[PDB]
Amino acid sequence: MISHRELWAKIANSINDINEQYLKVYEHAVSSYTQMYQDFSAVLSSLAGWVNSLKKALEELKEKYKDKPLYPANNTVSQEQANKWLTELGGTIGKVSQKNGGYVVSINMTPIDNMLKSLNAKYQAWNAGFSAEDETMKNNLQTLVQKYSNANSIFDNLVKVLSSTIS
Amino acid sequence: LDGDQMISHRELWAKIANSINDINEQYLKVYEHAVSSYTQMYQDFSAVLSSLAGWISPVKLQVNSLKKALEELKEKYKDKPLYPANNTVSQEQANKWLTELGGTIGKVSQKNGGYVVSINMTPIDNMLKSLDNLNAKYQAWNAGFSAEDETMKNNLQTLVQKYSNANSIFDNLVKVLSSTIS
Repeated sequence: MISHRELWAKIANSINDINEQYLKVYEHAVSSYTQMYQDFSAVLSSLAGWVNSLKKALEELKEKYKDKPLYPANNTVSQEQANKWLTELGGTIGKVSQKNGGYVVSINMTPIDNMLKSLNAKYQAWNAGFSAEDETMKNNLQTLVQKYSNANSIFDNLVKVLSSTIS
Repeated sequence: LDGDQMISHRELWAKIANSINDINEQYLKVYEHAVSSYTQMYQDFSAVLSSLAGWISPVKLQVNSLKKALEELKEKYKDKPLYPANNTVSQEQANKWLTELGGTIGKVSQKNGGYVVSINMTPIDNMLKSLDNLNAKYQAWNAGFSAEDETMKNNLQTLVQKYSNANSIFDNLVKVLSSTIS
């Protein structure tokens, strides 16, 4: 026989682990990215009443969150570890990059770098490509949010089904 | 009580096994159906969306083959509920599921004295209305016609989601029982 108490302790450890490794991770990714965009969203509001003052804030924000990783946070990680997550997030969301010897998942700056690389037929085309890279972020943010709101629901339901398993 | 009791590995599987059956029977056999139904109902509405593209010409349309086609879907899904697949259930339970589905998807309707979550047809009813209350008046009708169609495509994808999650839950349950032997 087993114990009946070692069991509850068993589920308790898993709950705490599922949260620290999975739940809390997603939250960071969302918060970080959500933060970055919540700032770029400013460069979009400022450039309204406005290629230097813009191209500046672009390289300035590109500096802020340039050292703000989605994973980890305060703590560093592995190579084959920053990849499985890179894929879990969506790949197009972050780009793994070595750090002080370790390896972390850094927010992909493909959009920003591309907008700066370009900083009627010259505007109607630029405001089309630049704004096309804006939605890419607006999207990557939503997908990440939905895929986070999923882990939450999944988690909650499994926890209930597990604690309800006894008794 | 007094205070911990003890089970045994085989007894352990029995527990996990029941949870899985209960969950499956009680949960995802419930979702798998609701999706199968709504998905079917929509595909049938998507079969008309193509036909409609043939009743538009200059721009006049055959509002007869239309509505008399919409009312043909209603009749087909008037006795097809999202839950329960068979028999009826308490009004308190039928409502509990109305929420789990999204609320805007189905409508709990009394049947035989009991209850059952019947797929909401109010959008189809919104089309039949506007379809009988008759490039400026057409832009409007179609505008509100493609709006209701967007209210169905949404209800599905969002229902298809909660289902995918129901699967994961089950999938995770299985891993536990499997990762318990060994």
